[PDB]
Amino acid sequence: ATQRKQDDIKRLLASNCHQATINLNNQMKRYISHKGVNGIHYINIEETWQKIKLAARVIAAVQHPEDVMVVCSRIYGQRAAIKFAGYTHCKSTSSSRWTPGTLTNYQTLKYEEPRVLIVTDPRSDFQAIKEASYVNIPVIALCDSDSPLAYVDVVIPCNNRSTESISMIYWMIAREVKILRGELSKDEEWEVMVDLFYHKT
Amino acid sequence: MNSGRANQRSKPMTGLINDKKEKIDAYLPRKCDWSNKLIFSNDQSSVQIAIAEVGENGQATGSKTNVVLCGSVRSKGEAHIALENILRERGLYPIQE
Amino acid sequence: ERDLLNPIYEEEKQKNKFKRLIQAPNSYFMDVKCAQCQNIQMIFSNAQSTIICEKCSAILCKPTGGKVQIQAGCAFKIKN
Amino acid sequence: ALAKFHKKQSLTKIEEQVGSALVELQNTHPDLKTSLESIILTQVKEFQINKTNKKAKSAVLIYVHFQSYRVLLSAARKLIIELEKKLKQIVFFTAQRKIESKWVKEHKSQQRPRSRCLTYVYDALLDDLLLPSTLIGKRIRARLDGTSFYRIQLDQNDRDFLEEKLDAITHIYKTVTTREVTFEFKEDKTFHTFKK
Amino acid sequence: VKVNILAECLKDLVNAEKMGKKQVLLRPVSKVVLKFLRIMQKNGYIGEFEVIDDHRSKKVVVELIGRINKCGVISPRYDVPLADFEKWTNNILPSRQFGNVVLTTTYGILTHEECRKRHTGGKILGFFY
Amino acid sequence: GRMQMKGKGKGISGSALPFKRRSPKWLHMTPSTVVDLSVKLAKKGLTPSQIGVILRDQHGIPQVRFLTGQKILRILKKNGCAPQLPEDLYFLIKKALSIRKHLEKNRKDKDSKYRLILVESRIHRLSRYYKLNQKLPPKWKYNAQTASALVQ
RNA sequence: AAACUAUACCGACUCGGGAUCGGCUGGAAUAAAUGUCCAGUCGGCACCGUAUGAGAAAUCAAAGUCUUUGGGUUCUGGGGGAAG
Ligand SMILES: [Mg+2]
Ligand SMILES: [Mg+2]
Ligand SMILES: [Mg+2]
Ligand SMILES: [Mg+2]
Ligand SMILES: [Mg+2]
Ligand SMILES: [Mg+2]
Ligand SMILES: [Mg+2]
Ligand SMILES: [Zn+2]
Repeated sequence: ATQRKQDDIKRLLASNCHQATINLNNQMKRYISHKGVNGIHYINIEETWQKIKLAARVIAAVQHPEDVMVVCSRIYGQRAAIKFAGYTHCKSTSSSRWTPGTLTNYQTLKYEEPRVLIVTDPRSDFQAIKEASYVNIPVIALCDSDSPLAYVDVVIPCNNRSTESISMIYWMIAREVKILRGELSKDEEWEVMVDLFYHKT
Repeated sequence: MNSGRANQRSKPMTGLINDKKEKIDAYLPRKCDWSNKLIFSNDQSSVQIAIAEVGENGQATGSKTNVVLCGSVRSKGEAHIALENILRERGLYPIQE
Repeated sequence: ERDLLNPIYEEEKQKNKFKRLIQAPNSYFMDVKCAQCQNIQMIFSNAQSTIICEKCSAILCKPTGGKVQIQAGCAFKIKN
Repeated sequence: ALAKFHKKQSLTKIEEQVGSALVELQNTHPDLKTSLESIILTQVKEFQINKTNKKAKSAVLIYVHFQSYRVLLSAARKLIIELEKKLKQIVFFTAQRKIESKWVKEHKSQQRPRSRCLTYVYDALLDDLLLPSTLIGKRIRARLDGTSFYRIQLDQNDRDFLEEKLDAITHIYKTVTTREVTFEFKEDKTFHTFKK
Repeated sequence: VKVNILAECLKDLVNAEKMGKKQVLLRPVSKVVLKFLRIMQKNGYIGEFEVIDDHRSKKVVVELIGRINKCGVISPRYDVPLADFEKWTNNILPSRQFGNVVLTTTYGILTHEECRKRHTGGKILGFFY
Repeated sequence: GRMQMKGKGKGISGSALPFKRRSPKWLHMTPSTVVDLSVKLAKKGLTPSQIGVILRDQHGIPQVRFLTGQKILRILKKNGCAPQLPEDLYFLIKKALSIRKHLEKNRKDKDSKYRLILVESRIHRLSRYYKLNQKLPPKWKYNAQTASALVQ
């Protein structure tokens, strides 16, 4: 608990990143702290923080950022993740329609060959993960309690339901990646509001 | 109770060696860092994750730990666990603050 | 993270008595104070049939299915 | 105090000391009267324990004749407490235990009872080495080279009594038994269904 | 009805190696099971193992890495004269180059190799590779 | 598992002995006093098992052998009150007879005929044991009429 | 008898999830009970996912732990008809 870390957990809490649906894929058993009277499943936030940083370290690791690929289906993380790709200089799946064959078929128009893949809802984005499975491509996923971890290498426990949550997760990851890349000081605050990544109605 | 796992990595891997002490083995496969299985030519799903090293200034050192995982492990959804623990034993996780 | 050799208490308590490492029982023994004559007696947790305090002959416990029903104002402590 | 021994013929300085102690006690304490009436000793061994502490600690192991055993176990706490006072060392008690050989069966009609067996007897020795307390659990470890290793789980509450004795016990056991013994303290875990 | 405790423990073992499991609880256990494990460990396959004393038979936790391709029991425990060794090493083992067939002998439990060096034989227990 | 029920018989009824072999600390009864009680109960015509239960519920004695060193029957033997026919076999025959009783009257009852077959089967099966282990006279047989007069 | 899961019996071990019938163990609400709910667990009948396990497939959590071939035990088959 530095002031930095306290700011991190405060941001995470405020964004309500720790609220999950009621199903537990048992694969998630380890990431979930509390099970409420109202059935709400509550995530340990420390795990979230840790995993965000780990992820950032995986992304810093790929030499050339365009070999990292963010994939999102839902409407919330469209905005957030396109902004993410924006600051992170990586590739975005914009069209919510992921074309079967995108990773597998060298003949497709959307054809990509990332070194690392990042998905917003393993459950929604599943086809992407399945394709990554055919290519030897590792995956960082944003993961709710209901989400399958099959073929997922880095789990960041989140609430991938809300805009607030998803957006500030992609945000925090981006900021930490910036830091690791020396595009930003470790001590310095980032002038980009989280509010950008929110999905406007 | 870690002892066997450590001793396992203690000495280097060797392909077939005849009495003239040549290496006969065409290539030395990577083995998974969790299950310790062999990494196929043909493995569709085997994966090598590189993770960056961090100086106290937040700086990447350009230094990388590579963690290899094998098809059966990712597929069973053990990956998200395996990796974490592999990072423990290498002293890189959890992340300090 | 899990170690078979150092299993977690709250877990073993949840497990069936034969499925624990030490294979330990769920029963206790209790000192029971008769409501009337105020005598102290020892009673097995799942005790079979019925118990009458030796002094005043009044009824302390009733048998069931693994529970004993402590009747009325009889106070008890587990022995351990 | 040759009355306190079964031979009575010869006693070492150490055995003179213990004998005179038990005399002093059968005289002082009405508590122990009966108990010291019934206790006869076979043997007494002395040990020197030297550790990294630089503390060289004298420790005494006294062997109660088997028929005094029940009474000994009954009097154990009081007894070790007073004897640790009467000499500047620490004390232990065991039962004098014969061991019958595996393959030399002496008489056609005698079946060597398991009560006297290398193992069972050595184990019993451990049980005596801890004597005021008891094992909560016991586990054996196989190292990679093939050395066997013992480690023993002990009641939390008895820490007071057993803390310093540990080294002495491992020295004694390594000596007589040839065994490496380790200890742990856990809480004794009772599984109760309590009704709040 | 339990026959052959070595068989229980061996199969449960192989199963857990095969499932990529990091350790095995093994119950119940015998001398023979522990000597067999002391053998596999000495020979490099399993790692460190711990024995648990429940007042009855026992339990045994086994750290495995993964090495064991298979480890079996042969039942019935046949009679294996020195003459028959060839048979059993060709029939049971993956290759000449490795793997062991363990036997009980009047000189004790041995790698078939230990038996050529001790010049004896005769009761087959199991194998591992 | 459960004997002579093929298909589904298989389940675990409880008893699990604790680890501590030493008798419990709160227990103040001398092993002698215990042997006295157990023998009193015995002479009152109780079963080694029933005696066990009584000592356990009422008297705060969890395991009698961990107190004395002698199991209950052995105590009974030394101290001379002995249950001539083993409690074990005794109950099996009591049963086989109650089935005889009910069956002589309702002769159309097939389930009870089959149950009888099973119980008698177990009785012989126990006889062999107690015979080879010298706990029963060597010529002793279970017949309807013989065993009916046999102390049951 | 298609006396049918067309699937021998005893025993281990290998995935996940709710629900169900019978015991038990705590906990909670009320209108305070042979009733509710919650969490355990033992045993039943099953089901739904899933297997980098099996199979010629249909399919199978056994029909898996089989050429990496051996836990114990009875029974049955060896192209089609002739022919029960
Ligand atoms: Mg045998
Ligand atoms: Mg059973
Ligand atoms: Mg209740
Ligand atoms: Mg077949
Ligand atoms: Mg297939
Ligand atoms: Mg199915
Ligand atoms: Mg076969
Ligand atoms: Zn009363």
